[PDB]
Order: sequence, then C-alpha cells, then structure tokens
Amino acid sequence: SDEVRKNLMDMFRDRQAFSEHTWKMLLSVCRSWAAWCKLNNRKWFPAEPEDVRDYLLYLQARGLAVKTIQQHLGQLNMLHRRSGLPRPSDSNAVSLVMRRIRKENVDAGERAKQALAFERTDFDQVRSLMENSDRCQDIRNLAFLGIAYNTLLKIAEIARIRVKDISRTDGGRMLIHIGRTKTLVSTAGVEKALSLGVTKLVERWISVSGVADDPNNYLFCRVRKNGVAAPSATSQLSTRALEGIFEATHRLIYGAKDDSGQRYLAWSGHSARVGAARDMARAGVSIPEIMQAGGWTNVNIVMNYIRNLDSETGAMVRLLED
Amino acid sequence: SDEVRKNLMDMFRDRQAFSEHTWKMLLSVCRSWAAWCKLNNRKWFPAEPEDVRDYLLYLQARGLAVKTIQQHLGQLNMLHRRSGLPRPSDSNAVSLVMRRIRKENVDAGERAKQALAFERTDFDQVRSLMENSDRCQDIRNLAFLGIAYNTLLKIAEIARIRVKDISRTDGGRMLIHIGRTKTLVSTAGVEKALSLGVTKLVERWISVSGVADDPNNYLFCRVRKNGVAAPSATSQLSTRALEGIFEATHRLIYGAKDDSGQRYLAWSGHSARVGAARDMARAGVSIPEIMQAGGWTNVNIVMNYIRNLDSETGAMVRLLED
Amino acid sequence: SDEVRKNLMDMFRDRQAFSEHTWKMLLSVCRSWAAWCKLNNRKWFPAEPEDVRDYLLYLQARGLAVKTIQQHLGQLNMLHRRSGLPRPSDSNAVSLVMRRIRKENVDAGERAKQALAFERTDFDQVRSLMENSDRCQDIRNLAFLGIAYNTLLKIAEIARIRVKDISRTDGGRMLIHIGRTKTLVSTAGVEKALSLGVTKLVERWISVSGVADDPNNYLFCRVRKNGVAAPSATSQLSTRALEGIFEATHRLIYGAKDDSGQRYLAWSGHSARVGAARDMARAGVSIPEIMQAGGWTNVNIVMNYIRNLDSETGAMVRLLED
Amino acid sequence: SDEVRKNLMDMFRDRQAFSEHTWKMLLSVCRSWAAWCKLNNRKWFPAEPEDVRDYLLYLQARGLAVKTIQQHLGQLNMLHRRSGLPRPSDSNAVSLVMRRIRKENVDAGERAKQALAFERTDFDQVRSLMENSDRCQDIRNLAFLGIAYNTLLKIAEIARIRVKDISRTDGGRMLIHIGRTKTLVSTAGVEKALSLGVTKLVERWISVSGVADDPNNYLFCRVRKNGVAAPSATSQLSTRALEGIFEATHRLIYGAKDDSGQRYLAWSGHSARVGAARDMARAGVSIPEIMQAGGWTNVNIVMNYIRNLDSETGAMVRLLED
DNA sequence: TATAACTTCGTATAATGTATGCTATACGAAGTTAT
DNA sequence: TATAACTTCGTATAGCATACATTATACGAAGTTAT
DNA sequence: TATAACTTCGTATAATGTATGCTATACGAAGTTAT
DNA sequence: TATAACTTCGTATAGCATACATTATACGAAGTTAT
Repeated sequence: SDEVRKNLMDMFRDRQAFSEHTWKMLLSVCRSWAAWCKLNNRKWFPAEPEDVRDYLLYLQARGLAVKTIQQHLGQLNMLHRRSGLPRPSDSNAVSLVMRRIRKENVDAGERAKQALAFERTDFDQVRSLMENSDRCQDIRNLAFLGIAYNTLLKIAEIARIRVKDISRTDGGRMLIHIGRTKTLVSTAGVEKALSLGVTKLVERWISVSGVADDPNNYLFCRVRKNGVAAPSATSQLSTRALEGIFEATHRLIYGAKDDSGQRYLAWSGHSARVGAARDMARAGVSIPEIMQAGGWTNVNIVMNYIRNLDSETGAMVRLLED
Repeated sequence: SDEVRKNLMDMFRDRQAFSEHTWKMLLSVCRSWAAWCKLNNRKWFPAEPEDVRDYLLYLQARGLAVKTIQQHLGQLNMLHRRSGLPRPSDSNAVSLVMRRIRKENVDAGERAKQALAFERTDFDQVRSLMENSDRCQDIRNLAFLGIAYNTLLKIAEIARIRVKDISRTDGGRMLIHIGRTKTLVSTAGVEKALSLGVTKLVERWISVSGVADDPNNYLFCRVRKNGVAAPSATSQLSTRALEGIFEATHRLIYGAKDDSGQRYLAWSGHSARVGAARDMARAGVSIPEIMQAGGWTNVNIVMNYIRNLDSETGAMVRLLED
Repeated sequence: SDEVRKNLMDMFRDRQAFSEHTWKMLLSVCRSWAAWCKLNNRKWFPAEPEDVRDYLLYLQARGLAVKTIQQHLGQLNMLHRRSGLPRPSDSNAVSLVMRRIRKENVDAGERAKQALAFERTDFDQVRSLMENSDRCQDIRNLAFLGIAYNTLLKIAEIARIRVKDISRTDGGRMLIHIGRTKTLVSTAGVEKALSLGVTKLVERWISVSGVADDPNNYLFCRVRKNGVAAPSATSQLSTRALEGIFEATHRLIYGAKDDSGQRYLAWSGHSARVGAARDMARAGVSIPEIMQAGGWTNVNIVMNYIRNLDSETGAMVRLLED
Repeated sequence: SDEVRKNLMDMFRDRQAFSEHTWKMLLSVCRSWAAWCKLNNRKWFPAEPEDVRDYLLYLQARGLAVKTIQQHLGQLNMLHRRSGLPRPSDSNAVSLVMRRIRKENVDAGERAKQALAFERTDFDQVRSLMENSDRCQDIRNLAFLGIAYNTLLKIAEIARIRVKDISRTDGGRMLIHIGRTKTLVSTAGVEKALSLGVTKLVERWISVSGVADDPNNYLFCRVRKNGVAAPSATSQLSTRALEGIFEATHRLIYGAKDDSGQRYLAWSGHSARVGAARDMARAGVSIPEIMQAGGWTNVNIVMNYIRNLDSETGAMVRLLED
C-alpha cells in the first residue's frame, strides 16, 4: 500500500531514465483506460484482469490495430510491474484474449504497414527538379532528403546533428558522427559517410543557411517565409517538420493526397530508410553490409523492410519455360 | 480447485486464442494420457511427476519419435501451467527421463523424414502420360500437380484459391493472388505466376469444370465417378483429397506402396515443394530466389531438401578435388 | 538428509541421461577427492569449501593442468548441485582459489594444447605410400584417414557409422549421414560428402572387408594378424584403436616417438580435424563454410583450431619495405 | 558480521586471484566513496541504495564519463557481492539513476576517445629528423618508435622484451619472440618480424647501449642525462617512460600541448597501433591479416581505428557514386 | 604356440552446447453421397 | 630554489574476455582372442 | 496586416534492443637518483 | 456385402515462429511568430 506509493514515487523521481515518448504514451493509455473505467464504474488502479480483458476487447471493437492494442496492454503492464504489483498479462484472461485478438485480426487480413518507399529513382527525380532552386527552403529540403537516403538515419537522429559532428574523409567526403538512440546509447558511437554528390548538397545548405557560424548549431533549422534561416544551438527542427518535407516533396511530384484517410499515401519520416534498405538488397549488398548501413543489429528487422519486397521473381517460371 | 475451475473457464471462453488443429492435438494427448492412467490406476489430473515419468517411458516403448513424446509432455505442460498447477517438466524425475529418452533414441539411430521429392523429371513423365487424356479428373489433377510444382504453395493454400484470385500478367500467363503469411509483421499477399505451359493446364481444367461460372467458386473442386465437376464457393477440396492426387499419381507410375508401414513411400503434399527446391538448386538459383519461391525467411528447411545435391557438397570436397 | 538420498537415487536411476564419459570422470574425481580426504582425515561428502580449496591447491602443486583442476572442481559441483546441496563453487574460498590458480599457471606460461595437425600434405604423402598396399589393414587405415580429413568428424562419430548410413550423390560421391553427439542429438541430422578420390578409398575398403554384407554393419571393424576383417553390427572399432591408426601412421613416416612423455608428439584422434580446419582457413574459405564443415555452431571454437595458426604474416613488414 | 569478516579474509588470502592493477582501482573507488560518505555523513559499509544514488549523481556532476561512473558502481557491487552483503545495483533507486545518468550523458553528446594516430607519414618525418643523430636517447627512441609501429605491440609488452628474445629470420631481418596472450586457450607466443629498415634501427641501439652484453638484459633501458645507457636484466622501462617517448616525439614536431585539458592531444602508447591499422587499411590489407597484426580475435576495435577512411565508407556511398 | 591387433580402463586434459510451443502435414480408416 | 630522465602514484577511461555444465579425446598399461 | 512555416500535442501504430567485469592505458604530479 | 471419390477423424510427426519492455514514427489539428 505504501511500498507501491514509494515505487511509483521512485519512478517519477528518475523520470529521465525513460524516453519522453514512453511517458507520453503511458499517460495517453492511462487516459484511455481511466475513461473506459469511469464509463463502466470500475477502479482503474490497480487494474483487475477481467476488466483489462473487457477493455482490450473494447479497443478491438473500436477498430484499432493489433499493435495499438498491444501498446495499451504494454503500458498497463509497465505501470503495474514498476509499482511492484502483478501485471495484468500475468493472468490467463488477459494473455489469452490478447492472443485471441491478434489471431482474429490477422486472420481477417490485418497487417502492420510500413512507410511508402523513397528510392534511388525518387531521389534522382527530386534532385533533378530542386537542383536548380535558389530558395533556402529548397536547398535545405534537398540536403535533408539526401542525408536521409544516404545514411538511413531516423528523423530524430537527423534533427540531433550539430555542425561539430561533421568531419571529412581524406577524400573530401563528409562524415557525420552519431551517438545514440532507441537504443543505441554508447560510448564510442558511429560515423556516417556521405557520397561526394550528397556532401555537395549539404555544403550548399551550410553556406546559404549560415549554420557554420557556431559548431554547436544544429545542422538543420527552420526557414521563414522570407527565406531567412534561423540557426540555433538550443532548439532543433521538429521531427514533425521533417515529416513535412517528405510529405510536401511527394505532393510536389504527385499532387494532393487521397481522401481515404489512410496512412502512407505519401512519403513520411521513414520513407528513405525503407527505400535505401530495399535498394541495397536489390543490388546484391550483403546482409552484414546492409545491416551496418541501417544500424540494425539483427538480420530480422532488415528482412522486414524487405518484408514487403516479396514479389514473383519468375525463378520457377523460367526453369519450366526451358 | 476454485482457481483451476476459473482457469479452465478462461481457456474455453477464449478458445479462439488457438487454432482448431492445436485443440485437436491437445484433446488427443489428454485422451491417451487419461487412458493410460485409468489402465494403470493413477490420477490423471493433476499429474504427478513419477506417473508422467512412467508414461513417457511407456511412449518410448511404443516406439514413438522423440518429437512425438515431446508433444505429449508439451501439451501436458500447457494444461498444468495454464491451470495454475505445477508443470511435470518442472520435476527432476521428468526432466531426467526426457533427457534419457532423447539421448537413448538418438543413439539407436532416430532421424526425421521428409516428403519424397516430386521433381521436373517426374512432372514431365506425368504430363506425358496423362496430357492427351480427356478424363475430367485427369485434367484437374494435372492442373493441380502443375500449380504445386510451379508455385511451391502448400496444400491448404491451394485449397483456398478461388477463381477471382486468378488474373493475367503477361503473354497470357496466369497470376494467382495467394496469401502465404499468418503473421502481423509480414506481407499481405504474393502473386504467383505460372509458366505458359502450366497456364494452359489450368485453362483446360476451368473449361472442363466450369468453376469460372462464378468468381466466388474455388479453383479446385470435387469430380464424381461420372467425371463431372461440382463447382462451389462455400466448400473447398480437403487437403486429404489433395494428398490423394499425389499418392494416386505415384501409384499410376509405380504401383501399390511398399507395405513396410514406413512414411513417405509415395508422394505427399510437400513433395512438389521438396522437388522444386532441388531443381532450383541443381540449376543454381540464388538462395534468396529459392526462399522467395517457398516463402522462407531463413534457410533451415530448404537446406534439408537439397542436402545431397553435388552442388551442396562443401568446401572440403572442393579443396580435395582441386 | 533424505531429500538428498532421493535426489542421488533419481540421478542414478536415469543414468542414461548423461554420457558414460561424464559418469566415468565423476567416479574418477570422487576417487581422487575421497583419497585426499582420507589422507587428511576429512569428510568427503558433503564437501566443505575450505577442504575443497585445499584439494585444488594440492592438485596445482602436483603439477596438473588448469583444465584438469577445473574438471575436478566441476565434477564436485555437479555431485552437489544434483544432490540438492550448495556447490563448492558457491563459496568465495573456492571461486577465488580457482581464479587464482588459473591466473598463476597461465602467468607461468601454461596453455591448453591442441592436436598435432594432419594436413593436406600429410594425407597426400600417406596416400602415396599406402596407395599400393594390398593388406586389409592398410586399405582400412587409408580409408579411415581419408574420411577423417574430408569430413572433420570426431573419432567417436566415425566409429559409429553403419553401412546403411552411406548414400551417394547423383555424381557418384559418397555421403555419410550422421546423427548426433556432444551434442548434437537432433532430429534431422546431417550428411557428409566425400570427394571422388576419397570415396574410391572407402569403396576399396568395403570390398576387401565385406562389411556391405549387412547394412547394419559398422563401416570400420578390426582386422586380425592374418588379414581377415571381422565385421560386426553390435560392436564398433574402439576409439582407442582409431587413435592408434593416427599414431602408427605418424611412426611409419617419422619413426618412434620421443621420450619426454609429452602429449601430441605424433598424430592423434583429433589431428585431421584441426588440420582440415586450418587448411580451409589458409585457403580463403569463409567462416560459415568452415563452420558448416566442422559442425561448429559458433565462430569461437573455429578461431581456436586456428588459435595456433597465428604467425608473422609479414603484412607490416611489407608496407614498410616499400 | 562474522560472515563478512570471513569473506574479507577470503579475499585477502587469495588476493592473487586478481591483478595488481585491479586491486589499485578497487582501493581507489573505496577511498572516494568513503571520502564522500564522511563528508556527507553516511555509512560507507554496507552502502545503502539511497546513498549510493546520491553519490552516483555526485560523480555525474563532477563531469565523469559514464564508463567511469559504471566503474565506481561496479567495484562497489563487487565488494558487497563478495562480502555476502546485497549489491546496491540490486536496488530500484540505484538501477534507475544509472539508467538516467547513462541516458542523460549520451544526450549531452558524450563519446569515447582513442589514441591520436601515429602513421607512416609521421614515422617518416621523425626518422628524417633524428636519423643521423648520434645522441644515445635519440637512437633508443627511434628504435622504440620503429618496433611499435612495425609490431603493433602494446607498451607493457615492449617493456618486457629481453635481448635473448631477438633472433634472425631472413636477410638479416630481426625476429622478436613476444607473448601477447593472457588466456589459457590461446597461442603460447608469436614471432614479430621487423622490416630491414627497422632492424638497422634496433641494431644501432643495442650497439650504442650494450644491452646485448647479457641476454637477460631488457632490450630497452634507461639513458641518463649524460647520454649513457644502463642495461639491466631485473628492471625494465616503465610504460610511463614509454608513453613519454611518444609525447616527447610529438613535442619535437608540434611543440607544447593544447592546454585544453583534453586527452589524446599528443601521441600516446596506442598511437602506433591506431596508425598501423589505418595504413594497413589504406593499403587494402585483408582484415584477417590486420587482426593477426594487432592480435585481435574480432574486429570491434580495429573498426574504430579505420572508421573514417574513404575505403570504409559503406555500400550506400558505393551505390550513390555509381 | 608365441604374437599381432585389439579391448578395457583409469588418470589427465581438450572441446562444446547453451528452446519451445503452436500449427500444419501424413496417412490409415471410418463415414457419407451420388453414380 | 639544479635538472634530466625516470619511477611511483592516483584516478580517469579505453580495451578486452568472459561462465557453467557436460561430453569427448590422450595415452600408457594390462587383459583378451583368433590365429 | 494576413500568412508561410513552424511548433506543440494527443491519439494511433510501427520499430528495436535484449552485459559485465577484469585489466591495461592516460597523464599530471610527486618522489628518487645520478649527472 | 456396390463403389468411386470424397469428407471427417485420430494420432503421429514435420515445419515454423516466437516475447517482453520500451522507444520512436504518423498525421490532423490547434497555437505561435516573424515577417
């Protein structure tokens, strides 16, 4: 009763031990669960297993994805395990219904989607059009698109780059040192090399933006309606803005989005990462090489961007046709 | 007893958490365990470690495969873990016999088997033998044998193919929008293309059958002793019937089985999968293209199918032969 | 007191859960420890940690290897852990002295040795001399040496081979199916292919020995002074005899062993395995390929036969010399 | 208290279980922890989770590397585990801060460093500057710098080389029977060969020194302000003196340090190792030969040394550049 | 008959594996339906 | 507050190298059986 | 001034990492010894 | 004791596919600030 209160207090004291995103989703799931509980006159904490089971079934009935449901269940489990209490998933009712919901949704066809690919051809076509612009906005966007495709870095890692993180090979190729993440949080860190063509795009951006003024400045920054860049060493370009560059570039080439409300109708923050991964594979690049490129530690995730690369090769259709 | 009664009600309420094939196997182990118990005067629930030990030894004497004995122990362990009771595997005596049985059986020379291969040489032979046949069942069986070898699809997947899933891809070749994935993080569906040869086979079947008279009709259907097909959009051919086409075809060519009791004496549902993988290896197709073919995310099974091809003899044979 | 007696009784009942070699060493270490205990008026079971520490120090003082000492400690730990008691290694005194003994011995230069390599050149030289013999003994020995080098199989796996385990590629190369071991105890199993030259050596042995009479016969068998082979399906050629073939072949080429009493002055049961592993490496064979060849599951052991392959490459001595 | 007194006596009796460098580091953390405790009025033994938490936060504020803070917590954890007491890391509050500190520090941009490279361009420059020098210390330092770059050996290993360990391999080139392995399962020793150039350097040192007047004498020795060497078979040069040759040599060429406080501003003991690996990569030497060079069983460190070479730019740069 | 060629054995020392559980195919055989 | 040239020290931080529980090989010596 | 171009935010859904502990180098600085 | 051609069943055994605990992206909508 008080041991629980202490545990929770300890968790909140050292908040910084978890990503802000985890907290954000913890409160969002708690909001959702607490509302369902109120609407059903139930106690939201500690959670009763039969109540949690009803809630997950309610989420499925609302039409949410299987991964969304697993997230709600996962946030509830963390809140309890860290409170010193037993996890809802510790009961049959909850573990069995989750399995049953995954089964029925997947059987009805549900599948986890992945970002619309932005590949070598898309990059070449965008560079060919934007190459000739003098606008600060255009120069920045093209430089961002290039780094994204060349390095396979997530949008959050890109927004984190500082001018001082950039070095250069003896060959004149740019090098961006990256230190952590989801994960990777390490010592040492990594370096991402840019092709000569791409480092040229970045050079042009630094020049017109004037972010080199201070090595602490973040590489990318906002650019106001009048074309003036606003370098900063305290704030970074929101990842929401970066997803906006991918979306506006797609609209530039293909026009306005659908109306279906569906996701991935245009390029998004993860598009170049899935597009590059796939280009390397279709080129014969070895798995360890492809892995190094994306930072993937296992051969599973990799196979996953290629997870949607399965298409009739015609292999058997050739053996037979001869 | 109140709490295991609740757990058993949990299990039934969310029985959809597991597939019907899984349930049947569970019912099957309980019936056997229970029957052995009654016959030997022991309580079957909860199961005592010493009794489960005498039972496992019993299954060994019955000559069952270690794989099989592990399935009995496994289901027995589910029941108890789900129910709140202690698993027999958690016992030292049970843990010890399983290790003894496993080791003893491997020593006597136990090995896993796999489908007798149905290769191109066999497909050619069959085609030639029943290609001009006007018999509706022959027309249907040849079409089946073709798609099986060409697509490497499993029997349950071929049984689900409906008419509206067939389209045209090129040169009048056919396209089968199949679905070979049962996971959330995977590709929605694939498109299997049939050689020009195989396409003519399916065409002659759909014409002699009339399954196309309704898109909802299943590609394959029943053909009665009067050589008349019976299209249907609600009922598909049992995979048992599909395995029969394979054994019947082998009989046509080799006559009655070997009456040795053994398994894989004739062709079975996986024979075309085993054979197409080998032909693809003999013709030196890239492993990735061989995995896309069978839908393998890894190469642990495929390696078993092509293990004895001279192309897979290893580095040592390479070094020794110069 | 009785729970212990039961545990031990359970261990002995299901003896077959452990290799006969484990038992053999368990009794040998117990013999050693029990003798030291008697000579020092101490109780040998349960073992007192301070007593075990004295014993390990006594073994070090007797000049035994670090791996020998770790074995004695390991057998003592198993006897206790399986008796339901705490392991001697569970105490500081024992865990600290073991670490200290490893440290001091290794610091004084001790190193785990490995078998004298039997490589491609040795095999070619032995085949060149024995190729012309008509003696059953010679024909068998050469066939054994060939299979050992070609397959990298341990002597115990070789003595286990039965005539029925041998199949053949479509190319005329022999194939030996192997099922388990130290380890590997599996389902499925593996196939080892022989080069055309080596399968010829084996063919010649089967012919002159007459082991093909029964597919259950073990491939290798004894050969008496009069040249007559003694095929058997119940007994195998002792691994001690197989180590004898490697030793006699070395003496044939180099003459009588030293007098130092040292180990590995001549080829032994593991010689072809370490020799083949090393030949592949020096040939550019990839690790996964080399791994497949020896059955190694990890890249560590492999690096270990090559563990004694480190020699001045001259790499730096070339960069500088130009 | 009786049982932790016994454990502390266990630790001291078998202190040889750990190296002297390990002991010094342990004494160092205790002194700091104890000093912090007294200053803040807390008991230092056993350590309470909440106090260790305030201490770790203290070390973070002192600006120490996460690696360093983990060393304090680590030793603190040894002490307690060895002693029978409960480890502070086993506490939720301590577990939480370590995670917070680790994450917070990685976010501020913390990265590991490594020796400033001493490449061939640097060796050439130094040779040219002090090659005709008659000064005995210059003759000794050049010899050292040569062996370091040529052999990639660490300082403690070069400090141990005695005269009787040098032999001749070919064309009058030298051979150094070194020992770079501290494990039981490894190779006894290696033989490092020196280029013809480097060999002439060591020869001129042994002649101007007279260390060869007794095989037992260490290759390298003290050279007093009167330019007179002092051979000895019982005393070797401190690795600190060896690091001094590196910094002194860098001073000769670049002058006083950068007074920034930072690390690796001049050359250190590992500079030749970092530089020789890069030169070997620039000249495209096979990774295996680069590992044999530095004595690496893996390639996790070597990759850090050659991370920014254009030859190690990745597949993406390869694809993008065509 | 001595004796090659093992086998058995006991102490000494090097090498090696480290998971399961759910679901689909195998196949003889009983059950069903329209020729 | 001689000074070059080290050594010894204390504390930070980079570079490695794993443990546990079996199972299997190394080899001298003594026993075994068809010749 | 309206307005481009963000930022912040809250619900929805995809992606990812899964270790430590022992020992050696780094380097300013105090200690020692023979020029 | 019609029979071809299946279907349904029961039990053996081969073929796959993982969980947990975070952390990070997807995108519409509403608020914010230099122009």
